Amino acid sequence: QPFQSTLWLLVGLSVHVVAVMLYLLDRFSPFDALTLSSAMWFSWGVLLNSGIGEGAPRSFSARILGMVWAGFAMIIVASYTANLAAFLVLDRPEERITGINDPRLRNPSDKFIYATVKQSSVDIYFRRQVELST
Amino acid sequence: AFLVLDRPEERITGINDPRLRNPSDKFIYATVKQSSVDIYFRRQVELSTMYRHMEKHNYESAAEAIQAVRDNKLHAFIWDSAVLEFEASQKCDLVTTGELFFRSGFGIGMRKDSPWKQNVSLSILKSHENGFMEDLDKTWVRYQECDSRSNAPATLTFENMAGVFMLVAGGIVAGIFLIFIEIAYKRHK
Amino acid sequence: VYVKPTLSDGTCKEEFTVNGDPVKKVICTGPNDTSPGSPRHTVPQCCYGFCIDLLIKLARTMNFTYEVHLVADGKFGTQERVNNSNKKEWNGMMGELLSGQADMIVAPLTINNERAQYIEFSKPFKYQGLTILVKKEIPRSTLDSFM
Amino acid sequence: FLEPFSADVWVMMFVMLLIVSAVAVFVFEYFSPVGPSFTIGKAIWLLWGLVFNNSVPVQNPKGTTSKIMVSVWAFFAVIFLASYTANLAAFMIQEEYVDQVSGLSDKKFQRPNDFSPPFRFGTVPNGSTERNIRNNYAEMHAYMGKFNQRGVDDALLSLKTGKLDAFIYDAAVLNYMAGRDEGCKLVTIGSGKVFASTGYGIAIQKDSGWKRQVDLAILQLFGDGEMEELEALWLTGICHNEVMSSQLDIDNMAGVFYMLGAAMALSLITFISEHLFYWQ
Amino acid sequence: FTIGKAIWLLWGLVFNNSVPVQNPKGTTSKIMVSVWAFFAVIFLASYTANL
Ligand SMILES: CCCCCCCC/C=C\CCCCCCCC(=O)O[C@@H](COC(=O)CCCCCCCCCCCCCCC)COP(=O)([O-])OCC[N+](C)(C)C
Ligand SMILES: CCCCCCCC/C=C\CCCCCCCC(=O)O[C@@H](COC(=O)CCCCCCCCCCCCCCC)COP(=O)([O-])OCC[N+](C)(C)C
Ligand SMILES: CC(=O)[C@H]1CC[C@H]2[C@@H]3CC=C4C[C@@H](OS(=O)(=O)O)CC[C@]4(C)[C@H]3CC[C@]12C
Ligand SMILES: CC(=O)[C@H]1CC[C@H]2[C@@H]3CC=C4C[C@@H](OS(=O)(=O)O)CC[C@]4(C)[C@H]3CC[C@]12C
Repeated sequence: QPFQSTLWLLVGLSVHVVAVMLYLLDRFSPFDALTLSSAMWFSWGVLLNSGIGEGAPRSFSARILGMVWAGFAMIIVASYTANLAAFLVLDRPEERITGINDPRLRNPSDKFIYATVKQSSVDIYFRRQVELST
Repeated sequence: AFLVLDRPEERITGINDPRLRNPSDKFIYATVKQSSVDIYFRRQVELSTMYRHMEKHNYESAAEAIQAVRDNKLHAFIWDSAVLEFEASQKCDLVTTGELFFRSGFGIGMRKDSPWKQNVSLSILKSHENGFMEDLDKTWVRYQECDSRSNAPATLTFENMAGVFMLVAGGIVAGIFLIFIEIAYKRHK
Repeated sequence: VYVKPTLSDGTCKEEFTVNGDPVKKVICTGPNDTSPGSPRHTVPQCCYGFCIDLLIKLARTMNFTYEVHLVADGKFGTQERVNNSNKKEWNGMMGELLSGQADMIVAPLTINNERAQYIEFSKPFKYQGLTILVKKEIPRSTLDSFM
Repeated sequence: FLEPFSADVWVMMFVMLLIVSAVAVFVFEYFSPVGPSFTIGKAIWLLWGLVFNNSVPVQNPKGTTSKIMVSVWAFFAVIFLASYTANLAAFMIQEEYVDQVSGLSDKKFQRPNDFSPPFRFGTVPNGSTERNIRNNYAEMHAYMGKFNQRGVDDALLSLKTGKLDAFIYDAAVLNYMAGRDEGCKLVTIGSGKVFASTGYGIAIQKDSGWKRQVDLAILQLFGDGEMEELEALWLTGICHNEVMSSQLDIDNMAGVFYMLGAAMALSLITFISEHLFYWQ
Repeated sequence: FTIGKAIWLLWGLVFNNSVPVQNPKGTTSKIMVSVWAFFAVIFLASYTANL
């Protein structure tokens, strides 16, 4: 719920772009080395915060991505709880309050129903009131 | 929970608020002496309690009262909307808050005889339908170039966050003595 | 109604709007900067704004000239007792119409019942009302420390 | 995600990394015994990982005083992340909404033909609004003839069906309709933008002596506040009084993806730059 | 890799992974642990959010 279905795709699609790019930056750098398989374990393990993956980038250019990817992965996790808390804080239903002075249902409609008992004091009160005619 | 509920009240809001209904010393509200606002509060029946508060705080002109709020010696200036909304647009230190009351507009006043009475009001009405007052509204009143308000979610500045930073700087200083101890402990035993 | 001091030569300082149109100004003859009681002098000034721009349009469409002068009292107008003279009279802008020192009031005068009994008002040129002016609340956390 | 933690905090913490790492590497590790070489780069990668939700593989120090310094830093990393999501949660809880249309000054009303798909709008004729449109904007008046409605009620529903997206009428009536609309969907533009501002009024016979007394009688009600209760009683609104939980989409989260994209650019720049180093 | 080392490893994940753990070597075992790490991220995120 906190993320749109397409935002999950972009988050899951960037793990592979970083992982592939970490592989191509470690090798090809003049400077063990980060293999393609192990670069996929680094990118996922940083995101999912699991200890899986004993390898880390070795080159200067690759470690910059690993440092930003680590920061990107924290913001995504932080913004999930921050959005979840926002959803959980203010998914509060509203119930009728403030008596008859409430203007939200001062105008009648069929969704809600008012009722009293026929031929009582309440009927006389509303019938004898000027503003309480609707 | 602390940051969500860190709100500095809500606002002073309109006359319906009970803070203005009772005269308290900490809350000061005033208008300009000898104006239409004074007559309105004087002629009102239920606001006789607020009028006495104003009578001992009223200002000589609206220029001073607006400046007084900027100096935090005042907190509520009850004046015409058109003037006060101009200050909010021009000054970002004053925010207009409240709901309109005593909705009577501005007119060109002449004496009873007034050979210009009929022609003046027609040219006012005609200019309203000609967009002439809309043009004068833009060039003199509607300037904007300043925001109105926000939900006040204050960001955490350095002074708020300096507690941890001063702790880490202590860890380096306290680590200066620990490196001496660590060497000595190996030398001792 | 913006009031600004006249130039050294006695003319109105020429300022242009952002769009390039010129600001129309008229020469006011209001009182001194502070008060005319002890410094009994009415220095001329330059006046411009929404009311004056509307006034200039009124003159063109009704073919009349004018002599704009500020209010000696500096007050809009109320009925006052004044036990010294034991008489009810208006003070300032409202008191200058009836005394004959002014033929018109081109200013933010609200239409009141008390005012409308003596003087007459045109149709409103500015529909408005009464509000409150309060200071903007600069957000600032009360978090003293992390503890 | 940039809203909490003013940039003075972020920049200062970066300074703390370099001070802490240099002290740990060049003071707390060289001088301590038991010192798999721990370099300045391995220290930066370690402290940085701690701040950002420790998840990377790291190489810890060996000295007891470097571990204490690192464990002190890990406490700062706990508070730093705790107060980031906490302040981020406050921002998302306290949020507002904005509008789309500008007003009548837009060229959509003036020129509906040589523009976007035809903005359909119209008004009930035989009134004062039609006169202003006819006299001021003759081009708009002819274009509004096809969309002329027969009543307020007919035009109010046509907005909901998608037939019309702009209705032109009196403010004191239109703002009352949007005040009592069920479901809170029809919202004015400009939050009360009123053009050709005028008023109501009792049309009395010309040169009648009742006008003077009726005018003061009206101004009596203004003076003693009878028009404030009449407005509250008769002109009240349901949605005139007034935060919602909206998902995060690419639009709301494109800022974090631009930073990741820029890090790709910075890494590629250092790739060629470090190549130029060893090649030379 | 026994049942005791697995319980200690997954328990650490749901509880803000901070304990020394022994990871498995198989690819499928790593995939399951990485799947469980995702559950541990959502579990803790929805705990503090509701708290
Ligand atoms: C913050 C903590 C760390 C974050 C970690 C993040 C990790 C993220 C990693 C990978 C995630 C990859 C995609 C997941 C979400 C896809 C949603 C989706 O496409 O919805 C679609 C519908 O939507 C629905 O009907 C509702 C949502 C469906 C969710 C599907 C679950 C299984 C996804 C796979 C399970 C895992 C498979 C293996 C993964 C390697 C919307 O798109 P569409 O399909 O165009 O809609 C039209 C449908 N049509 C095309 C048929 C007409
Ligand atoms: C019908 C399905 C029902 C069940 C679906 C259950 C859900 C998905 C479950 C399982 C799917 C697992 C994905 C991989 C599958 C391909 C197999 C493979 O070879 O993978 C490879 C790549 O894969 C990885 O490296 C993945 C590691 C993380 C797994 C996904 C965790 C996110 C959970 C969901 C988060 C998104 C949720 C968003 C909303 C839903 C293995 O890695 P390698 O490096 O190539 O290995 C080399 C071998 N070596 C190690 C010996 C060298
Ligand atoms: C891993 C990284 O490299 C990321 C992770 C979190 C990021 C920071 C998030 C928030 C801000 C505040 C913003 O302030 S502003 O006034 O310019 O809006 C300026 C940018 C700054 C300091 C980011 C810098 C880059 C990061 C450190
Ligand atoms: C080392 C890096 O690679 C980082 C360090 C600081 C980062 C920047 C921080 C803030 C912003 C503002 C944001 O604005 S937005 O309106 O597009 O959301 C766009 C992205 C941008 C320019 C980041 C780009 C990446 C960085 C340069």
